[PDB]
Amino acid sequence: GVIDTSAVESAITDGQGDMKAIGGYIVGALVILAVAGLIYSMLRKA
Amino acid sequence: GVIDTSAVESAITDGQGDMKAIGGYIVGALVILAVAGLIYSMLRKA
Amino acid sequence: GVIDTSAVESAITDGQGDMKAIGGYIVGALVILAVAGLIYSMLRKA
Amino acid sequence: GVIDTSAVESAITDGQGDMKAIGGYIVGALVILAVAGLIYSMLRKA
Amino acid sequence: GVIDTSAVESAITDGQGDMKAIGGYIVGALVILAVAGLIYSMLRKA
Amino acid sequence: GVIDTSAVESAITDGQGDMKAIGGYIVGALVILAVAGLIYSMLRKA
Amino acid sequence: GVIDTSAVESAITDGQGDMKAIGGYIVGALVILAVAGLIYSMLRKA
Amino acid sequence: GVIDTSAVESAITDGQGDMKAIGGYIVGALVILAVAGLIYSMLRKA
Amino acid sequence: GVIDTSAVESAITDGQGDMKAIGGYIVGALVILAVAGLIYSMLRKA
Amino acid sequence: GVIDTSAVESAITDGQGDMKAIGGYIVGALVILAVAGLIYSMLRKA
Amino acid sequence: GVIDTSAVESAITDGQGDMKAIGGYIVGALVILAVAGLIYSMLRKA
Amino acid sequence: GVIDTSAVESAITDGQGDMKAIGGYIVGALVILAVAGLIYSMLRKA
Amino acid sequence: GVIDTSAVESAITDGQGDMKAIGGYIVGALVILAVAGLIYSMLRKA
Amino acid sequence: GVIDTSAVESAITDGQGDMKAIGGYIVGALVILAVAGLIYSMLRKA
Repeated sequence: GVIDTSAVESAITDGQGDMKAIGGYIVGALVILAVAGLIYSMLRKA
Repeated sequence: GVIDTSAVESAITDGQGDMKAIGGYIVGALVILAVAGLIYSMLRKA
Repeated sequence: GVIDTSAVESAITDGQGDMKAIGGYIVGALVILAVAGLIYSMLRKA
Repeated sequence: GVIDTSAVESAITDGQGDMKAIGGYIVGALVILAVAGLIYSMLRKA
Repeated sequence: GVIDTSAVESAITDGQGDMKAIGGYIVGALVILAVAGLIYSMLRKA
Repeated sequence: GVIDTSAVESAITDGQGDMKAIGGYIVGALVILAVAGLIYSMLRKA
Repeated sequence: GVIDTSAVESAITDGQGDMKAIGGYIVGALVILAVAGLIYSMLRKA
Repeated sequence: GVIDTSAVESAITDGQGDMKAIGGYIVGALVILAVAGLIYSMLRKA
Repeated sequence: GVIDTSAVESAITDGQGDMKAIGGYIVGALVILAVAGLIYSMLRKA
Repeated sequence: GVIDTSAVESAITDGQGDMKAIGGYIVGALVILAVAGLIYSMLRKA
Repeated sequence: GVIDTSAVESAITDGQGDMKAIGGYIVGALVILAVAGLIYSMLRKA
Repeated sequence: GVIDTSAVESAITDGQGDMKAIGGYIVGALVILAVAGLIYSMLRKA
Repeated sequence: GVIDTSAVESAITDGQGDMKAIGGYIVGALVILAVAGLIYSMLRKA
Repeated sequence: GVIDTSAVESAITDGQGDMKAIGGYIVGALVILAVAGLIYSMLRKA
């Protein structure tokens, strides 16, 4: 479970890499909320 | 208990693999709580 | 005590297998405590 | 100490389960403190 | 030392069971310290 | 060292309990620092 | 049972070496669980 | 199994050293997650 | 080496008890480091 | 693996010290983000 | 290595106590950074 | 191997004491990383 | 097999001492893994 | 070899007692390593 097992594990990390990239949406959620708050503050100042 | 025993043990790990995958819900519980806290912080900032 | 004795020993292990499966509750006790601690940490963060 | 002993151990865990449920108050103590801190922060912001 | 000896050994374990129950105070010492640390963290957050 | 030994150990824990209660001052140090920081923030806001 | 017996024992260890290599999956189970816990902690931090 | 056996064991550790170096990706996973969290926090602050 | 030997062993444990009490300084080293870290965190918060 | 092995390990840490120094860029990423946020706040105030 | 050994160990801790006191500079580094940030915030407010 | 053998073993521990002192660099690695993280946090706060 | 036999046994232990010194690499494997884990934790903290 | 032999054996154990006391340094090696690890953890926390 080291030879073809290592290749299968590498293929699963590359394929399971889609879920980590998608989860990046939740992390960018705080940045989107901060940008929306900054836009609301700029609109209130204007 | 090594010949057909090894095949039975492999079949049980593959079938018992459903419980380990389901338990992944408890592990993703911390990530869901962190995402909810980040969303609440973004809503409070907005 | 090898012929019918081996069959009686196999029947006792299969019947006494219920106590080993039940003891699995104590082992899953640490996992349940870890899940409860993770849920409490997520609630505190939220 | 396996037959009626197992039933006595199961009855003691079910009865001793009251102390584990009560201890849940100490774990919910951190969540209550976090909720009180959030309420104090909201009152200060208001 | 098997007949009345077994009854004397059982009586000594039941009587010596008080020391094992009392020692439970030292084990609950870690839980009390964790509860005190959680209460101090909640007070600091408040 | 179980009979009068247990009573001596219980007396030492009750007497050595003064050091654990005194150490509570270091734990309440974080709460005192948080209260001082909150008072300084309130004075700066005023 | 030393001449052809030694060759038969060597052939059995080489053939029975498949079961030891397969058992390596259970040992790599702890490493996989540690990697999953590290990934969950990184996702919670993000 | 000490003469040419030691050379074969040394060659296997040098060749099996590729799997330990590759596993370094999982260890650097926590550092990558911490860097992503720091970048997200910096973007939210900006 | 059981009569006066037991009294000599008891006297050596009572006299060698000074080294175990002194070693308590190394154990209290972790508590002192934790108290210093808590004081530094409180000073940074203030 | 202690004589020339220690010199080889020291040479690898000195050479592998380039990767730790380079990783310092990710740590200085938070400071750069804080400086950019402070510059943006100063520009908004002006 | 218990008699004069204990005195030598006590002398080394008292002499090696200079390095622990000096390391206190790194711990007071966070307090100095917090004081500098508070002074910069007060200057910006003025 | 007890007379001159003990003196040779003592000389080897004193000479091999250089490797234990050098290994102290890896242990001080965690303290250096913590100091760098504290300096980065202080710079971000400033 | 005691005269020249003892000299041959001493020569074999001195020559076979290379394999024990080389095996020291496997023992230092745990220390290298602990150092790598400490470096990864320091990088994650930074 | 029982009369003056017993006195010679007692004198050899008292004289050979120096090697057992010196070996106490290797046993105290684990305690010294644990104290160094605790000091490093306290420095990292500070």
